[PDB]
Order: sequence, then C-alpha cells, then structure tokens
Amino acid sequence: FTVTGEGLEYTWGNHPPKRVWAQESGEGNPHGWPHEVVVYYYNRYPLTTIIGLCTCVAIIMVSCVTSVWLLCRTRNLCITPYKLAPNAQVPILLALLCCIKPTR
Amino acid sequence: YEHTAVMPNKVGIPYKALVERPGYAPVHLQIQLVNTRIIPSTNLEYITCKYKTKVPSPVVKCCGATQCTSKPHPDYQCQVFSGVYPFMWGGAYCFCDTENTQMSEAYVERSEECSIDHAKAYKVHTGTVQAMVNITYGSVSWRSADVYVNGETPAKIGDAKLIIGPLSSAWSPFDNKVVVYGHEVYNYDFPEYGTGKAGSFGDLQSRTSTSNDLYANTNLKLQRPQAGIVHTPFTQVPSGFERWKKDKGAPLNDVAPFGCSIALEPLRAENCAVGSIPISIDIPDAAFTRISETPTVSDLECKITECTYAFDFGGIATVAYKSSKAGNCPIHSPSGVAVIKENDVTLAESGSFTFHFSTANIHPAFKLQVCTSAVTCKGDCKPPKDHIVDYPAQHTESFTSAISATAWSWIKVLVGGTSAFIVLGLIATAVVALVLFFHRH
Amino acid sequence: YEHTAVMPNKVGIPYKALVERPGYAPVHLQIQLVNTRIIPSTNLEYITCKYKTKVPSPVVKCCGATQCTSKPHPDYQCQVFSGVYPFMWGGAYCFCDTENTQMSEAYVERSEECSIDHAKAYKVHTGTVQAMVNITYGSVSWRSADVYVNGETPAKIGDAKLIIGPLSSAWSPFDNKVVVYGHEVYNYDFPEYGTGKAGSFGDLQSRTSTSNDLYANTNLKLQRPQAGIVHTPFTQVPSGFERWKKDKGAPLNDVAPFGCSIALEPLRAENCAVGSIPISIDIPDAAFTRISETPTVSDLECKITECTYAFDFGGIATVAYKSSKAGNCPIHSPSGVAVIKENDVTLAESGSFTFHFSTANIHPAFKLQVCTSAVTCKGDCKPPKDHIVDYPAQHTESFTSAISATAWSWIKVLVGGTSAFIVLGLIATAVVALVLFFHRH
Ligand SMILES: *[C@@H]1O[C@H](CO)[C@@H](O)[C@H](O)[C@H]1NC(C)=O
Ligand SMILES: *[C@@H]1O[C@H](CO)[C@@H](O)[C@H](O)[C@H]1NC(C)=O
Repeated sequence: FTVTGEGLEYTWGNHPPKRVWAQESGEGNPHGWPHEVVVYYYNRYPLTTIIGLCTCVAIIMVSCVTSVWLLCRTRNLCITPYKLAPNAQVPILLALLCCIKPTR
Repeated sequence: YEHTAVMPNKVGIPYKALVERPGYAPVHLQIQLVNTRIIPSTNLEYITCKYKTKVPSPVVKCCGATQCTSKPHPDYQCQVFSGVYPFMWGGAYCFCDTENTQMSEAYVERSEECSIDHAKAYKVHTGTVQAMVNITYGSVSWRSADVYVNGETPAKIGDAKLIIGPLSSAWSPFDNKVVVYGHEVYNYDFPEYGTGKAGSFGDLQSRTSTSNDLYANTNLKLQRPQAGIVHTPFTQVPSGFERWKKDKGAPLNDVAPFGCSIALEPLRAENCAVGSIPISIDIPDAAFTRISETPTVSDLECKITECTYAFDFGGIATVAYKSSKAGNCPIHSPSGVAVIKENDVTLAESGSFTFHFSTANIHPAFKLQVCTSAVTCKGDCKPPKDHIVDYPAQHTESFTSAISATAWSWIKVLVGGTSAFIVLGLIATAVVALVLFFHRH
Repeated sequence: YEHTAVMPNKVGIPYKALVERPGYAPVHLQIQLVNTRIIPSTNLEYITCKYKTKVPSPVVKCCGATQCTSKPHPDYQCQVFSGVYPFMWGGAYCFCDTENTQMSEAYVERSEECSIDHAKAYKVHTGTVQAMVNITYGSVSWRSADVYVNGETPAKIGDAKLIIGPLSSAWSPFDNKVVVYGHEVYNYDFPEYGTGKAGSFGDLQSRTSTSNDLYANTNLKLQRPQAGIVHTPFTQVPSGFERWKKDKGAPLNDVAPFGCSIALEPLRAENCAVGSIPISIDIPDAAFTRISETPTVSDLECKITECTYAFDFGGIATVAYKSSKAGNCPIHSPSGVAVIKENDVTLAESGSFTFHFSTANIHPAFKLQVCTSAVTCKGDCKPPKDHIVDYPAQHTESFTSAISATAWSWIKVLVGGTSAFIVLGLIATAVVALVLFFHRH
C-alpha cells in the first residue's frame, strides 16, 4: 500500500483500524554531488523533478541558443564593415574580440 | 484582550501562540481540538427490513365458488382457483368433484426483525459543525469546553471567551441521501417513498418502525395449489434488504476522505482535516503580568545542536541567554518552519537553556521568541529513517522545504548563467549598435 | 392528458386555460391560489425578557469580617462593606463600633413576566413553500387541496395529479436573524449568546423558556448601605427590553414588501405576491368528450358593446353565434389581452349571447375561442372615472396597451417619415453615383 505523508488507515479483519504515516525519508544525498542530488529529489518528488528538469533544460536551451544567435549576429555586424572595405586597418581589439581573418 | 489567528483543522496537534500586549509579559496560549464533528440536519424518510409474507388460511367452499375482494393491506393478492378437490388427513375434504374453489390470499408485512435490524433512510442538509476545544494560557491549567464552530457563537472556556469558525471549507462527507444500518452509513440514493422497485433496496418502506401504514412491492404472485393438497403457494421476489446487505457498498466509515469516522447518535462526521478555522480568543486582563515583574532577555544566540526532520520532535537546540532577573519565560517560534515542544523555560541570571522542536526543512532557518526578544536559529537537518511511522506529522511542509542549500546553489548558478548569457548578448547588441549605427559617422 | 403552464403568483386572480387533447372538445381549467405559505425552517437561538434582580438577605456579621465566594449565578456580585453600624428599631444591630461586616449579595435572574412575554430570537433558513389551491375543471365543482410547492410531490387534488413546480423566485421576507415578539416579527440582528451588549437587547439571554443557565449581563454594581440602615443598594442599567420596546422598529409585517402578511405559529409569511409558479396538471381522461359529439359553431361575430379599462370587469360584449345543437362551450382568450368573466356558456341554437370581460388595453384584440372555434373582436375603451379603488388588478398590463391608435398612428408616421427620408437620400446617392458618374463615363 502506497503510504504518503497524509497517512493511510488500514483495517484487517476485526482488528481495530491502524493509521500509519510515511515520513519523508528517501534514498539519495541532498548534498554533495549532482547525481546524488537529483536522485534524492526524484525519490522525494518524482513528477516535480521530472517537470522541473525538463523546464530547466528547456530554459537553458532557449537562453543558450538565443545568446549564441545574438552573439553571432554581432559578430557579423562587426566584421562586415571591414569585410566590405578590404583596404582599411582592422583595429586590433576588434581583431581579437569579434575574432577576424586578416583580409587583403 | 482580543487575539485573532488561524489554526489548522487537525485534531491532535496543539496550536501554540503568544498573545502579546505591549507593556505586559507575553502570555502563551494553547488551543487543542479533541473533537471536530460535522453534524448534518437529517430527517427520517423511512425504514426498511425483511418482509414476511403471511398467508391466511384459505377458504375452500364445496359445490360452489366464492369470489375475491380487496382489503387495504400491503401487496395484497387474492386468486380463486377452481376445481381444487383438496385431500386432507382423514379423507378427502370437499365433496364435489370440480366446482371446488380455494381463495388462497397472501399479504406482506414487516418481519419480526425490523425492530432489531433495519436500514434507515435519511435526507441530510448542511447542518452545523461543533468541536471540543482544550485551552491553556499562562498559569491557567487545561480547561475543555464544547463550542459551535461558527463565527458568532462564543464559548466561555473558564474565564476566556473563544469564538471559533467558520470552517474554511464547507465540505461534508454526506451526499443528499444517506442510509444508516447497524453502525455504518452509506451514500445510497434510496427510492423516494412509494416508488420502491420490487427488490433492490426499497421493497418495505415503513415511515417509522411502528407505523401502521406500509408500502410493499414484493411482486407477490399466487400460484395454484396442485395435486389436491391444501396450501397457499406463492412466488415472490427475494428481500431487497438481503440483496442490499450482500451487495452492500463499502461503508462510508471506510471510504470517507480526510479520515473521519462516522458516529451515529447525532450522525456526526468526526475528526477530519479540512482546511483551517479562525480563532478569536479574549484572554482575561487579570492573566497579564506587567513586564517589570517578568524576566527580559537580551544578548541571545541560538545554536541548533541536533536536528532531523522527523515527524516527532527531532530537533534539539540551545540558547545562550542573559536576563534582567530570574524567572519563568515563555518561548515560541512564530513561523511555520519549526514547532517548539517546550512552552516555558526557567531562566537563571545569565544562563543558557535548551529547547526541543520539530521541523521539516533541510535547513531550518527559523525565528524564536523568548520574552519579547527574537533569535534566529539556522541549523542543518539530516534525513530521518524508519519510513512508516504511527503518529502524525507535527509540522507543516512548505514548497521551499526540501531545497538543501546546494540545490539552491545549483538553481542559482543555472539561472545566473542563463541570465548572464542573455544579458551578455544584450550588451553585445548594444556595443555593436553603438559603434556601427553611430560612431562610423 | 397532461397540461403544463405557468401562472402569476397572485392571490385572488383565477388562472384560466383550456386543455386541448386532439379529437376531443376543449375543457376549461381554473386554478385559484388562496394563500401562499412560505414556511422557513427556523431554530430558536435564545429568548429574552425583563430581568429582575433578587438581592438575598445581607449578612451582617458584627465584629470581624466574612468573605464570599463566586457562586455560579448570572451576573453575580458580592462585596463586603467594612465599617457598618446598622441601626434598626429597638437597638442598633451590632455590638461593635466599626469593624463590622455588611455583606451585600446581589444576583439577577429571569422575571416571571418572561413566562407570558418574551422576544424569542430565531435563525431563518431556506425552508419549504406550500399553498392552498382550488381547481375547477369541466363540469366538476370546486375541489380544494393544500399542496407542497415543489415538483417532486404528487398532491392528488381529487382525481387529477397536480404538480406545482418550485416557485420561480426564491425571495423571502425574512433575513437570517429574526426576533418574534407577541403577534409580530422583526427583521433585526440580535447579539447572540453571550455577546449581550449589556443594556440594549441581550441583557438576559436564556437558552429556552425554562433554562437553568442564564447569560445575564446587566452591569450590576453594589453601593455602601448609607448611614447604617440595613439594605443592599444596587445601581445598574435599565432593562434591555425597556429600550427595545421604546425604540422598537417598525414590525416586519408593516414593512414586508410584495403585500406579504405574516402569521406566527409556523412563522410563515402569507399572500406573498412575488414572481410566478409553474403548473403541471394531469387531468382524468374521462372528463373529456369526443369531438364528433361536440356541436359545430360557425359564423361567429362578436361586438364590444361597452368597455372601459377598469380593474373590475368593466367591459361587456355580445357574440352572435349560430349552432349545430344544444351544448356547452368554454370561452377564454388564449392571450393575456383580456380575461373573461364567464367560465362556460351552455348554449341553445341560433342566438346571441353576452359575456363580461376585463382588460386595460385601449383597443383590445381578444381572439376568443367558443367551442374549439375562433372569433376576434376589438373596439374603443374609455377611462373609468374613479381614481383609487380597492379591487386588485384583474388583468395584467403589457407595454403595448396604452397607445391610443392615433398615437400609434403618430409614432408610425413619424418613424416612417424618418426612414423614408433616409431612404430617399440613399436612393439619391445611388442614382447620382451611377447616372452621373458611370453613364457619362
Ligand atoms: C485537555 O488536555 C489535558 C492535557 O492534555 C487532558 O488531561 C484533558 O483530558 C483534555 N481534555 C479533554 C476534554 O480531553
Ligand atoms: C374555491 O372557490 C370557490 C369559489 O366560489 C369558493 O366558494 C371556495 O371557498 C373555494 N375553496 C376554498 C377551500 O375556499
């Protein structure tokens, strides 16, 4: 019988009813390494950790993709003025940061 | 002095609060429910039981036929059968071969067990809710009284006045129609009186156990006697009450949610945890002491020696303590992080006392008051063991209870990294749009 | 057959219909509702009356001092007055100079007038609604029966099933707090048990008429017996019943809207003319008659002979009928424009009979069915010249009643003039839009 924190009352035959409560004592280490962290919370709250993990991978994915898109956009908007004008000097700071090939 | 609060509708566990009148020593009260009963207003629609199909001795007339007549009896049946020719002991009985007729009437009535066992059909309404409350405050010992849980009716518990109610939730375990049998109730949709359905629950419907009127639909056909013997053979649908007893549902005593037993004499729904109750208690002014007579505590620090977030009081902490004078002082933690088992603590001059508590947090950062002075206790709890436990939880869990100060650190670094990449991209757009849109001309 | 309808919850107005089950003569149905008994479920909370202060004999202990306990009594005082020299006839009653005791016990309890008068306070709930109804159908005479107003109750009125569906509106004159006094009720909130305000209403609060507990709260104070005369001088607020009688509000029955009168012993509001009632009357089939038996009526011509839109039936008209054979007809208008005084007309051949009717429209257009036939007749009515009268409104007014058929003409010609002028504009724009733009081209 799956006994939750709210408790379970079971009656067996003519015996008086017995109430049992399941204290939140799972496996896993709440501290320490990430794998033990995730297993402790999965045993504590299975559905919550699954949706939480899915949300967190989702939010890091969208943020990382949007960031790289923003960055590569800026990279283009940095090089293209110099790209188009091959005969100018490409400032060293721009050269190393919006990292650039030296054009002819 | 009037103090208001909200207390969870959970019977066993006491509810501790510290009513505080500025200028007086804060007096510590305790409110413990011991009964909370949902009493619905009910009326008896009818009662049902096994029937008895009594057969009057049939009348048999020789060389001639009687007729049937109707009498005001539950499920009365008459059927004159022709050419009976009965054969009693000591010879045949009725002279005339053919032209012999037997009346053979039956009728239905309450069995001799109705008075002992009988289902009772009830229609219930919203009704009232009342409870038995146990109060302590200051030096006054525990005093109990019965109160009506509604926002208006007060109760003079000892010398304090107490107003409890309403329940935050109007839930009751009972549907519109219920049936009580023995000592258990069932949420059955019983047939409205006078529409019994010949053998499922309503086949005998007597308004009261001793009511002369009676409704009965046992489908009492009356078969002819055969082979020249004297008897009244009938076929009849078996007792609806018996069928109901065999195919009885799970009783509401075993199926009701929130865990309340059903008691019977007023038809209570006893001790189930639904929502919370407001509390409005007027403490007598004579129970408040002046501050000057009570110790004032300063230069406090608390150090949680041990703590495991178990259901019982699995936390021991100590408090470094300096006072104004010796005496007895109450203690309390307002927040829901931890519940303190001790109520008052004796305090020397410049001692250090200990208290016990129960918490649900991995990291129980809670505030504790000792005679109008707060201390913050941080600690770091450790998992309990032994799984199933017989006693209820003494604390209330919150959503931010299981986060263990590395998981916090992880969601911190994750959101920080995510925001940092996003904001870096934003600043990148700013600088490119600055050097390029402007600052090339 | 079953006939369903709806009806004004009015008290003297008869409700007239014709049941029409095809192939039979129409049959005339009359329902009259003679009281409207809205019965609210109530619980007595507490009763109250004038207090009376019994001052038991004082204890005069001479030299020395007694002390007195708080014996449990409503609003009990007991105060020892030290330094008394009670000076009776034939000697002073004590041999000490000073250091004498005068105990001054006071105690308050219900007066004996509480037996005969008491403002008992209830708590109103939704309750049930029922009514006494009077039916008339066919040639059967009047048949009266009380009826629960709820769809779920057969209420067999004679030989027909009458189901009166739950009252359209659920309005009740009574709020949740009502206090009954004598022959009247008050829609007054009452400070309930133990919340007695100490002097306006709840000075005394007794749970029932003969209850041993009494929540007196009357602010009894005791004073020093002056100048050594034995007596227990007590000063306190006058009775709450006094001020409640003097500043008593208007009784509910004098304020209850919708002409709602109140009766007492069930605490019921009668004749309460709010909203409407559904009706479902299942008439016997035997009261009908085959259409082929029924007379033919033809070449009907009805003429209004004088009408005046009075409350009472202030219109007389004549119908010229030609007939097949002697027999009865019902005459009612299927529409609210008229109400016909005459239930049935039992009619010979080839003749011209007169019927009375009541209406408020100033050109009635009743379509009145004599013996499953039809005839429509109209004409002018004039103002009946009385101002205020005491007969309630027999007819129901609709908005399209007062327009005098010149004002109808006036608004018609006005609305036509606006619409036609705009249409003339629209035609002009189109014809210039094409003749002048596209044809020149
Ligand atoms: C109130 O609590 C005290 C102590 O827990 C107990 O002795 C007493 O029986 C309780 N009251 C009732 C009515 O059970
Ligand atoms: C029914 O209506 C008739 C109409 O005259 C009246 O005489 C009779 O009293 C009414 N029934 C009752 C019960 O009052």
